[PDB]
Amino acid sequence: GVEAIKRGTVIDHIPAQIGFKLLSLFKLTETDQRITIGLNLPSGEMGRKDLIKIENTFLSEDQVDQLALYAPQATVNRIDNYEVVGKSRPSLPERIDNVLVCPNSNCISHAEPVSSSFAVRKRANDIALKCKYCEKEFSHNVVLAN
Amino acid sequence: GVEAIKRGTVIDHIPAQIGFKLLSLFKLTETDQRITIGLNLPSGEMGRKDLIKIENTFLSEDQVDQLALYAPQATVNRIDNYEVVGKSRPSLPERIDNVLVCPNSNCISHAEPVSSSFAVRKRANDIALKCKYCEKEFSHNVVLAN
Amino acid sequence: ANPLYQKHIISINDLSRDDLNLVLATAAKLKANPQPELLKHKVIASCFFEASTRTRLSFQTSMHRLGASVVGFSDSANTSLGKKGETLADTISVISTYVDAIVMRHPQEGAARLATEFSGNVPVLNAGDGSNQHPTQTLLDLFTIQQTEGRLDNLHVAMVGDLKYGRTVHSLTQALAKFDGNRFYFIAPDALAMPEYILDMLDEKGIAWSLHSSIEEVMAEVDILYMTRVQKERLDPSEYANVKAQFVLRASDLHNAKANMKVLHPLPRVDEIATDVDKTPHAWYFQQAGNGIFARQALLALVLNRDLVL
Amino acid sequence: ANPLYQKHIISINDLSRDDLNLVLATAAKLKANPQPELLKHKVIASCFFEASTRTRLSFQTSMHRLGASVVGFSDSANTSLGKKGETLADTISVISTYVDAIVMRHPQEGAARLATEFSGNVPVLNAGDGSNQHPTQTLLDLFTIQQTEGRLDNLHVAMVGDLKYGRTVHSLTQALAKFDGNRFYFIAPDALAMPEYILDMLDEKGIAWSLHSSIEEVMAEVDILYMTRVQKERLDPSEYANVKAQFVLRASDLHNAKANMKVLHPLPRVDEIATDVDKTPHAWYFQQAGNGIFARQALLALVLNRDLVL
Amino acid sequence: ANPLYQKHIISINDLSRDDLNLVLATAAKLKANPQPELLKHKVIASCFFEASTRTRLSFQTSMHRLGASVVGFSDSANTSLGKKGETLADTISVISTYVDAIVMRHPQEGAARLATEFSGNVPVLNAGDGSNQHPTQTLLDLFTIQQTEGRLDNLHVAMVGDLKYGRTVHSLTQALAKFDGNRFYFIAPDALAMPEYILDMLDEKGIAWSLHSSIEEVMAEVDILYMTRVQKERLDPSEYANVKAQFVLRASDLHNAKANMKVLHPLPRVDEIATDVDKTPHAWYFQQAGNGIFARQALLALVLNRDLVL
Amino acid sequence: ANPLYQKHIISINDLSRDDLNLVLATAAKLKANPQPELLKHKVIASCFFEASTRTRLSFQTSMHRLGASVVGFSDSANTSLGKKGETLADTISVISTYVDAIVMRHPQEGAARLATEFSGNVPVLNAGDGSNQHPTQTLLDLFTIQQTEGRLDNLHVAMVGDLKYGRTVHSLTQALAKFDGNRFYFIAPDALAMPEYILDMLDEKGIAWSLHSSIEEVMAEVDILYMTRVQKERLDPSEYANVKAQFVLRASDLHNAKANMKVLHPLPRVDEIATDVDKTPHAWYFQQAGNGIFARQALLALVLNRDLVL
Ligand SMILES: [Zn+2]
Ligand SMILES: [Zn+2]
Repeated sequence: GVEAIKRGTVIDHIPAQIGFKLLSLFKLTETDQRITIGLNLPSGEMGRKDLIKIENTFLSEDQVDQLALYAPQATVNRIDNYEVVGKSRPSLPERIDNVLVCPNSNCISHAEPVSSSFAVRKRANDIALKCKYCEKEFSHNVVLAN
Repeated sequence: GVEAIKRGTVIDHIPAQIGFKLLSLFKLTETDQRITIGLNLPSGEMGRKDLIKIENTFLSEDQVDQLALYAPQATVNRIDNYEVVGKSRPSLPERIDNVLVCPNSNCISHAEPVSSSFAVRKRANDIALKCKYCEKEFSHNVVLAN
Repeated sequence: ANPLYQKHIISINDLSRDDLNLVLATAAKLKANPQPELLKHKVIASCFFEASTRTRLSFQTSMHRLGASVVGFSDSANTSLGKKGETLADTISVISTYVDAIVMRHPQEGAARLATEFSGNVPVLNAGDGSNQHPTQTLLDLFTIQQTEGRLDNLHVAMVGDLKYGRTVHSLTQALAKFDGNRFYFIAPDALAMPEYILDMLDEKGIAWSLHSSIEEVMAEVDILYMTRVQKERLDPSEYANVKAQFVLRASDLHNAKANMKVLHPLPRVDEIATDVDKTPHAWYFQQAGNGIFARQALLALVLNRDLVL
Repeated sequence: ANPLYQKHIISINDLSRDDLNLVLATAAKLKANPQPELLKHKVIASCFFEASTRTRLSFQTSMHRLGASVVGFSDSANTSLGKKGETLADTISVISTYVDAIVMRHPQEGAARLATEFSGNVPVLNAGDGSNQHPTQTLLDLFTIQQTEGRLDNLHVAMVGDLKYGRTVHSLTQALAKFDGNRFYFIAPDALAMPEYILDMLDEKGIAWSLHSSIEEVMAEVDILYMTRVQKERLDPSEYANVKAQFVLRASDLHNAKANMKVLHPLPRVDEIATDVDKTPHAWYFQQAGNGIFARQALLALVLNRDLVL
Repeated sequence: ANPLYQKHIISINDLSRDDLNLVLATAAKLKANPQPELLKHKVIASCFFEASTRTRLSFQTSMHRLGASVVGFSDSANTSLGKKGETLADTISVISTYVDAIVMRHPQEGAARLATEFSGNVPVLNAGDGSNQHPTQTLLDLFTIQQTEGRLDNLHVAMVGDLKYGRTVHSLTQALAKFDGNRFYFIAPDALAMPEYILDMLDEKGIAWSLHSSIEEVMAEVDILYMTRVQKERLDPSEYANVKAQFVLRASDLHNAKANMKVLHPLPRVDEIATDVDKTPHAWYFQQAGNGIFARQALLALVLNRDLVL
Repeated sequence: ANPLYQKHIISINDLSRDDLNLVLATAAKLKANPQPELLKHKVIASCFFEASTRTRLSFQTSMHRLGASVVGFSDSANTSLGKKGETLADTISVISTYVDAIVMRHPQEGAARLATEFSGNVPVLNAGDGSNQHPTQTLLDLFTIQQTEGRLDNLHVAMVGDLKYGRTVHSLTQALAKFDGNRFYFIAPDALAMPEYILDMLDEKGIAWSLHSSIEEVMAEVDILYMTRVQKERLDPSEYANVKAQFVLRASDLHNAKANMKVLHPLPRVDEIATDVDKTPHAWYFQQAGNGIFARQALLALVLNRDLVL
């Protein structure tokens, strides 16, 4: 582990080989405040974890849920003046935006200045992501792969 | 700070907004070794920097010089026991493979299973980078503009 | 302001049984009494990027039957600025600056809904987007079911042919699965069988379906025989040309048919309904084709008129 | 009989500041108050031998917005009698026997003026002839300058892109060089620099111009940023893809821009104005595209109506 | 005289285990000790009515490596060929007048066996006739398996990809079904599955086969892994893409593979064998393609030479 | 072993003054004393992905004059080639399995050097790869200048035409810049001018060059006059045509020319060398084209033969 910041978010127990993806996908990095990332630590169970701390930033509410497909057992801590004023895990959002790519290639998504939007359904088993545009449904495996 | 390792490499003095870029390009993160990245660190001593530390990992020669188009003023330093066993600064290499993309849209590099290679020639007021394949020379500004 | 006014009409899936019904009701009305000037001084885009006979001439004739003016195009080869850099987004941006409504057929799924994000408050009407939606077809298929059968509840409807890639047989099931008492006989090549999702949906609402292998296997139960176009290209020549007596219809077959039964086809056809089916009283696809006008009229009337007090 | 009645509208170069102004005035009027039946019972030819989106759908929508009927074609592949022996002369001879006005886009320079000698007293309207003229575009570019800026005198206008082959950036200079106090910043590749003749003309009237190399070099002086389309094909791939930061616009650039500044583009675009420029309040090309309708309306109103007492 | 001297080679179903052996035998001799003037003074037509340049470059190279002259064409695009009323029968009747052997590839089934009716004493080698045969490909594949595996009896061969439309997997299963103790693993989506006629055949000749869900369950066991081009266009865009996992091979997967195991592909390979596989000792599809020279050579040598001494 | 044995030949920039000499040397020997069975038993693929029949007819003739077999294609029109997912890398990997040398011309830059990564031990000769290299043309031009001028040092060479896009003038200026005392005269419109990278290079290696306005000021001085195809389509119709005088060569002009002077053109020649020039002792562009056989021969001989004895 690594210790204390004040007034910032700390997302702990990211899987391992996932913490960077969250830094990339969710563009958390494009900030002015100190970010610190521990990759391949321990300090809280299941052996492997990355950890990310972004000071003076708070990932208000649907931004935490957007982590659920990648770090569903992550814990997101709201810190103020060296203490955890709150902790929430991610929950499955009704819709995942901007980061996925439609598996179907005759989909209009692929050529246009539109962001992706996938509605989400079924939980902690298969999850089917349906496209905003072509309306086809896919297993999250397929969407979260090639 | 982001500092006390008993062994490894510490890329100090990375210009701000570049450490993430560096972890992306050079693929520093795909490893199951402890990495501590510090971004937008105080760094008054040199403006505002980033800092990356990988334990039990030593970037040799070729690698530090590959950082030269990105963070030309950074400081690699190795650690073999709990103290700074060496110092290194990026020197502009003769060639830069794998990372840059060719500006030429009719260059074959664009759809084939091949890695880009550019040769480096610091000429006059920039570096010119000639592509392996199409043999066209472009200023690093164009190449990096992407 | 009626419940469809200035609405976009992209997917059947976005319309309620309530809306579906107001569309059929209006169609019926307009069919009984022509209102030649309802849409006077409106200008409507026909944008067929993929080009197409009955849906294009059907909608343009609807626009004329109601008074509107049409500007437009057809394509698949070329005609005007759009293939590189003129994005559909940019094309809709500029055309929604010109007309009062856009009807568009396009090859790529999702195109009319993308259009919806660039047309300001100009509604767009999906004339088909890829293999996805064609809600307009469906509205005339339901008006021809309601009009020959009197209802849209408690019917025995068979789907025959390519039930796998068929854009229309998918939406038509979606829609009929919004009214009570419908039983669905599915007579496709198993190679071209109904997708699982549609059957999963159908299982949810407790709706009865079943696979079948001869049209003759059910040609005594059925009120609607929906006939779809197989496309040669997908199957092997020796594959398609096989299968005992095929999935085609010949008048002979119609011999034990209920009197009220109607054979429907979304059109075009090539071998699947023999010419002899045509002079039988069950034959109803050119009629259905005709009903495209009033159903089409109904939609342009409702999207573009605050309340139709017809 | 207004000063443009039954006139042909072939070159900007044949119109006075006086005429240009009556066109803009009328546009403005029609824009404030629709006259849906002004051109009732007129039939207008759309002849696009070279075919084209916004100018074609813009003019046909104008004809409809005013009451006229359209007959016509688009081409570049084929469609009807004309490639051998059917001379444009013979085609105009016969079409001016049918309609009340011809609007034509053609690939060869001089085509609308040649048309003028075969249309009897049916006016012809140049929708673009080769690399030469496109006076209609220009009229909406000046209506969008007058409409966003309040005047057409004493402006700082930059032309960016291909200032060499650009048909529109040529005419637009021609026209603006008929009003006082305009300064012209020219930001092209030197390879694609403004022709000498246009600069010689500009030197004659004591009008101030200057070459520039960054849009950022003047993006603090300018009221109009006219953005033109470079065409890949002309330049070498490694030639175009070079040049430091290119001649494209990104929203970042707009950071020191005057509030009143507007970015205009004749359309189509491909990379030159990034999508982020779009949600900025400076972005005005889809608007300009829209203004094509009223400007277009204005011209058909004036050419075909003895006096418009609007 | 040799058993294949002057024999037409049209289908694998026509050749015997012995014929097969003799051709694989000679392929080996010629690969070891070249015979560059064996077929000096012979001219072979290489008639590719349908263009398919790897089979063709292979065959003409083979013909040149034995001393022969080649005449022919590469149509599909078109020459003065395949049209207006000239039949294949009158075409084959004329070229057989010219050449010593006809190598021909045709778009339609049955064409080389039709060629055979009109070719007089000139032998016809089938280089593919629609979805039906391609013996010469099966032959190189058998020599590749025999060279890498030392045997054509008693092997574990997995068949992956579209086994429905795979004319290559279908002949290799029937060729291999002539030798003994071979176990077949079919790994296709249920949609692109190995036909019943094949499976009948197998069960009838007493051979062990099993359908499997992943390359993965088979890998430990396999000797030959024959990949196949999935026709992306033979499934829905969303259907190809949607699997769960997929049917693509990457180097990782091969970690459990036997030292003797090879990956074989008829090529073009596009999505289905990841380029990291190429660096593996297992990847062998280029070397397979290469064996196309020796098996093809072999053929022409046995068909054109009475008593080949080697 | 010879310095070019088994070397790929991709760019002039890769060859040395010595390599150049050795190739021009051998061209001369072979032109004098033919070697018709030198390359007996070799097969060379001649892969023209882009069709360009004079370079191709030359190369295949050369291959035949040394005893070799040729296999290949002439695509651009199309065969089963260059498309649907087959990469050039998997294409080169298969043909290198077949042939002894790959001669290839490709539409895109860098392709022959990419070919080189996948061709194993098989040598790749570049017959042009987009706007980048064409060594084999530069080589015949150098042997033509060496044969007519007796020397490759110390000459007065004028370069006329489009020097901007001239991939031929660019390599001959870099090849010639390896020998000494050469003076270059560039005579282009300022629009189709000799690039700065070239000029840098020259000034850097200490060489005298000057831009001139007319062929006319140079004529008295010149040794080689190398004409170039102006791409009429790389300028405006009115821009090509408008000069004052032009950049076309007619016999009249040659009256002041030296007895040793030759006019050289890579061909196609269309507007730029008047046919009366052909009757002149100076015209030498057909004879140049002819030297294409010997320089090209030379190449294959040195690349494929260890110790060539002559
Ligand atoms: Zn989609
Ligand atoms: Zn390149």
